[PDB]
Amino acid sequence: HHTMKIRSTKFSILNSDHPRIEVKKVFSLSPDVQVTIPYRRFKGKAKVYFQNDQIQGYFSCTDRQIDEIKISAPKNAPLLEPLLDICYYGSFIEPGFEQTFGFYPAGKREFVDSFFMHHSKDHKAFLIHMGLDKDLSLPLSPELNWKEPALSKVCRVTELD
Repeated sequence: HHTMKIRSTKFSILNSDHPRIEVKKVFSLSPDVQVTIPYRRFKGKAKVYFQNDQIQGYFSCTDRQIDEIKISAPKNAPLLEPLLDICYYGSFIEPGFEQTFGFYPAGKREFVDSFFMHHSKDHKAFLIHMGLDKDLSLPLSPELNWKEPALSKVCRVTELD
C-alpha cells in the first residue's frame, strides 16, 4: 500500500514530481565478480511525511538533497536513528548507495546493514549534508538531540507548525 517503512519509521509521500525511481548500481572487482545493489531515490521535488513513535514531521527534497526538515518531538529526544531512516529513504548521504564502505560489498542485505552501522557510529555525513549554523535559536543540536543546548546547530531543521 501507500505507506512505506524503513526500520521503525513510516514514510508517506504527500506530493512529488515523479514516482520514486530505481538505480541498478553495480559494484565490480572483475568481469566475473560483481554485485548488483539497487537503491531508490526521487527525481525532482518531493514532500514526504514521516513518523516514528513519538516523533513525526515532514521533509522536502530535490533529487538527492534535503531542502528542509520540520519535526515534532519530545524535549531531549535522541533523533539519530530516525534521521538515518530518512537519509536511507532518499539516499541522501554516502557511503551506502554509490560508494562502498571501504570494502567490496557481499550483497544487498549486507549493504543496508552496513549503512546504519557505519553512520550511527559516525554521523558527520549528515551534518555535512545539512550544514552547521551559528544561530542557536534552531532546535537540533549537532549530536542530533532535540532542543539540546549547544554552541552551534544543524541547518534547515526546524519545528513543525
